[PDB]
Amino acid sequence: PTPLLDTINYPIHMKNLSVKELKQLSDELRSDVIFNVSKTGGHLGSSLGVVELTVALHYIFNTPQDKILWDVGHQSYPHKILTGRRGKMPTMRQTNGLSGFTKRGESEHDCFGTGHSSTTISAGLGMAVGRDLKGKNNNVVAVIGDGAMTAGQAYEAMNNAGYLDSDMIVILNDNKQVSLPTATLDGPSPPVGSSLFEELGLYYIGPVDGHNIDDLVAILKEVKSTRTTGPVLIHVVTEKGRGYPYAERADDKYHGVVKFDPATGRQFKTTNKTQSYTTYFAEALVAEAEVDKDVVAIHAAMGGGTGLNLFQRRFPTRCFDVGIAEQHAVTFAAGLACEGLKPFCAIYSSFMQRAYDQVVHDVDLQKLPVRFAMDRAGLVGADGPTHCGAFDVTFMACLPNMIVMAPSDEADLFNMVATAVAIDDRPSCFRYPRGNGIGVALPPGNKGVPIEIGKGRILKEGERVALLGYGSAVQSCLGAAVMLEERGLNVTVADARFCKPLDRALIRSLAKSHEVLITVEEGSIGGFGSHVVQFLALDGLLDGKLKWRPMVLPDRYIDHGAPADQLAEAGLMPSHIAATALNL
Amino acid sequence: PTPLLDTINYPIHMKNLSVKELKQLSDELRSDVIFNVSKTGGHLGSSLGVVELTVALHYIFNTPQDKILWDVGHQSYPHKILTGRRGKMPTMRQTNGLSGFTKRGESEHDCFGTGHSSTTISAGLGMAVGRDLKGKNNNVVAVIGDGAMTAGQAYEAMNNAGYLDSDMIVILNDNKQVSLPTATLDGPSPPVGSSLFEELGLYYIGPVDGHNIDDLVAILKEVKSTRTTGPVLIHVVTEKGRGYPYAERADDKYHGVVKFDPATGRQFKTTNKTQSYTTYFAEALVAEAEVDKDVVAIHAAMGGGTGLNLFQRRFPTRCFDVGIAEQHAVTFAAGLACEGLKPFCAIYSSFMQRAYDQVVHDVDLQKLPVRFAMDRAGLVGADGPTHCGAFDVTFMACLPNMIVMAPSDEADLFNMVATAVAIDDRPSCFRYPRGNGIGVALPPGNKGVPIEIGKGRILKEGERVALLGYGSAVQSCLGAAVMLEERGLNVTVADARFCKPLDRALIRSLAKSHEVLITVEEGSIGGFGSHVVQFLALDGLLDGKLKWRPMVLPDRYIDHGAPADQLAEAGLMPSHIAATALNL
Amino acid sequence: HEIKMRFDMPGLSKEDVKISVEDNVLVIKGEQKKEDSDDSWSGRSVSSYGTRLQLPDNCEKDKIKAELKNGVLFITIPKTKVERKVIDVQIQ
Repeated sequence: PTPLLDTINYPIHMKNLSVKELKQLSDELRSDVIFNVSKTGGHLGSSLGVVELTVALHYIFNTPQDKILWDVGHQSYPHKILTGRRGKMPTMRQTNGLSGFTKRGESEHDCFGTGHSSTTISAGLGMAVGRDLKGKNNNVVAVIGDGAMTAGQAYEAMNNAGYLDSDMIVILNDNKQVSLPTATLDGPSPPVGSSLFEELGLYYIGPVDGHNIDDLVAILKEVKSTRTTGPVLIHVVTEKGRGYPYAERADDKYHGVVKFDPATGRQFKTTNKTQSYTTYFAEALVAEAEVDKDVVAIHAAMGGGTGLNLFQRRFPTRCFDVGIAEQHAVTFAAGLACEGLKPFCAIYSSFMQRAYDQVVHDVDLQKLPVRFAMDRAGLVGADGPTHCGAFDVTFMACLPNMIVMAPSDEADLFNMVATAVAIDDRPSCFRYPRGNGIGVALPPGNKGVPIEIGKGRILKEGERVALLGYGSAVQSCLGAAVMLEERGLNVTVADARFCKPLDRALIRSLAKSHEVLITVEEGSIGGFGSHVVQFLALDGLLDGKLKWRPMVLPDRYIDHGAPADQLAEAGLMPSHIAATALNL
Repeated sequence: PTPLLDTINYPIHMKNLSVKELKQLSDELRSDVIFNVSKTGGHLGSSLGVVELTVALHYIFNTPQDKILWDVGHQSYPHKILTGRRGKMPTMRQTNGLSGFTKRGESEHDCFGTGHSSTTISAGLGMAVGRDLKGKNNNVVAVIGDGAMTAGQAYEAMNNAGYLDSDMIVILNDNKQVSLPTATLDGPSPPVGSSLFEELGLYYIGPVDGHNIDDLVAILKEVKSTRTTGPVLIHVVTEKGRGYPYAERADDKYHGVVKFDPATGRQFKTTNKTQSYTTYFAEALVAEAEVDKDVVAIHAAMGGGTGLNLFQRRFPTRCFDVGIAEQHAVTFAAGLACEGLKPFCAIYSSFMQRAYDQVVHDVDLQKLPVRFAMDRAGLVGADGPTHCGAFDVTFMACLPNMIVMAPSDEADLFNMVATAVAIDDRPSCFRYPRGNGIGVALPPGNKGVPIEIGKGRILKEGERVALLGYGSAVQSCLGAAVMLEERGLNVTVADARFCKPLDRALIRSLAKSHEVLITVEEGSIGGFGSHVVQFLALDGLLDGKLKWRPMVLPDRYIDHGAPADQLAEAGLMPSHIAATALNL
Repeated sequence: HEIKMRFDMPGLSKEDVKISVEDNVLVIKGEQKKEDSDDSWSGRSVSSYGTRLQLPDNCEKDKIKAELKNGVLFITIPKTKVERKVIDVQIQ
């Protein structure tokens, strides 16, 4: 039922269209986005409410005349549609296909590749003053939602913009305060329920209704050609999930909606055999929150993506909502960790770097007791490297006073939470991937057994060759033997779950026993492989002369797509790990 | 002339004092602080204006009854005085002595060790809700200046506080908008010149005059016992430098005042033989800013501490003031770097982690052309590890698309700026220490010769043993030979200024030529030593079997004090480097 | 301290904007709906919000400056100090 849209492949097509037909076009957009997302993994409800805006700021402002800036990129579906990427939606989020977010290095109109909240308005101000410095006379628009209004970059950049009076545009979203979040938020805590940022120096129009394209077109053409002087901010009323009567009351319930029935919203319940680690975490943390008084979890609006809703309404006063500000959290952790409490942070492995300051200074210099749950370890799969948190083992494990631990399955997951909630002399951190394993039940079913701080875990027997690693990697190390175990078990696998303090005893035993060793990790090369050889070096005076090759994330950003091929791309399908020893 | 102060060693002494004598006491405090700072290195003008407040919030609120929170800690001088640390001022900033900032791990009243701007109000809110969760009924006060009002943590934490209605106190400073900065700001750009924080939800009293202790005592006792409900923010009018008629018009000119004449303000001009690197940088950048159109430098209010005042008024439209928000800058860099410009960032090696998000995502995923000037590399000397930026080689050099360079002297400093301003296909970063060298003049005097990207630099001849390193370290490597060069020059020194892309050719040549190798760096162990062996490992198939021991910052936080002993403490005086090879 | 607020809002909608400046309470209903007449433009931009400015000092009446009701709302009204200073709310 989409007449007008089969005609447009860039805004020049629609430049002369009228508002009456503009509305029908926006409706066709709703329908097309729904039919496209019903293939896979589309952050639906935002873009559903955003179709209107996409239309407006592709009609009024020309691109790449006007450098438009969107938010994180989840609601970039209509934009991509109207920017020569309608015919590629059956390949978005797939391998070799489109990223789920705006990606500068794709098309001439892909203005600035987003992928992290609030990280845009600053670059938009930058382009604004830069074009005013090259003498050019363009318009630069930054679109964000309230979800990006909470973080720091937004506040600081927008204040500085209102200061510089650089001619630029800002666009806020979601008047009803339902957020515009990170990629993998499965669900935030549902609420039951303006800016006057002129003190910050901007101009603040809206929130106007982002549900009548007539309104917006009568704005950006009417006032905001380059005649506009200085920066302007555009809040917009947007019913997230607008256009799909299921998500219209079930937005978060269809926000990160998997391939769903376009007629009933039906989704796949096939994952009910083994649960995700994020569920395997909030399921389990309550088994320490019930038996303890001051166990508190800290999250930056990654509840669903961390499962911690199993924790919040159970203990309505030991789970805290800080918005998406990883910095304010990690100290609000330490700020509680000085009260003798044991507040413990659940924050995505990539999203930690948002706060890497406080982890370095406000905690490890204070030695305060904060345990970190670095969710979404390394390869996130179908959301692009703008979530590939393959640095956690690098930026954390370099710090003194911090303990780095990563599971192997649901058992080790909570076999360690029984430790990192036990210890409160110092901080620690959890590096658990996103996926599945083989999980014995709660410490009821014997999984909450704390283990010695700094103690490794041999998981297999093998003497001609060694093997190490942690995070999702040891499962792949288990999987690494599949083409290896049938060779007399040359391989032993040692999930040395402690990255620092390392099981310096284990590695040492591993060292002299074998003639070769191969670590592996889901992080860039500043982490386990680095620390292990750093320890291998000094301990080396007992012949640190065994071949050692850290198969880490190669120096490149692995794109979106199928996690299995991401392993194949990143050289981390077991065969890659397998081949490494095979050369020896 | 200090009658009352020889009597007080904790606020319990002054609990019954009267306001008339309170003022005289504050005056005695001004005088004592001046006589103490005239020994060394005191961040004077703030604390000079802060004496009043220190008095008030040590009189009203009891400690450790009430967890008071100061700003970065520069104006902690009066606080320390009134907290059993008046008699230690002749040892503050020295080795084994006091830190120039509040340090939680020192005294029972040292509430939360600050050292980075805006990193406090969050921890203050944390303590507030925590004490309300332990049932305790205390008061938690956070004191900050406008200098901490700009950054992100402040905005986000204070919004979240106004949300949680947790009973807490916030204190803003410096009504006249003269800032409260980072430690080593030698001078900001001097300016010629109501704060609605109700949208942030808190309560905002002030700015009242922080120059009559009568005013403040009639406030915190009058309304802000625990009867106060929710969070409150206290702006205060404070003439920075109050009490010293020189700094009263020369605050920044006596802010980071070296041991000065308490009668005339005279300071030591003895440093006019060799200039600092920060001067050696802005002196030199203009030699590329004159011959180029879009060379722009970016700084977060570290002008004096980066010398970039040699750059600002020269090019009043190619140097930008962003406040102290390292995040908003590093993209405002990239946001300009997409306009084909070449905007280049000068930000302290420690203060980068404040923004490590954007360097990871908003730049290296965009491959935008931003060059970083990581000032204050590693050992900052007399300001404590709350500035020890010994992670820059770790968190940066792990990224793809980023080039890491560090000088050896003023020559290599600008021999590379001629490169990192030349290249704009990608980002890069400068790791220069704080100190001195041996500097030939500007590219006029032949120092602006660009060098091949990824090319090392052998600085000495030596074949039985190798040696590497960069930053301040290669000078120490030069200095390392002083007890080594007289041994037949076993040592060669190779300032392989490129950390990534490494001079993979040099290291390889170095490898087979020698039988031993020793890198060294001013960073924690996630950097050069890691990357070099990571490259040593894969290249190792040509016998990566040479002994290699990265003498990096040991896993500990090196305190304030004399830089030479910091080298001795951190195991980085040449003898330590010397001893390493001596074992072989 | 003293109370101040300006509304840049070029083309401040003529739907509902209000000003009331008492002691430490203040209601500053700054609003840009654009629900029918954007500024004079065609738009069904259904919107809902108003502005609140309480004050952490009972706003006395020494100096008042106001420029408002068409495109801006801007008010400045004073006080300084003590007796239960709260803004945006007086929580129990």
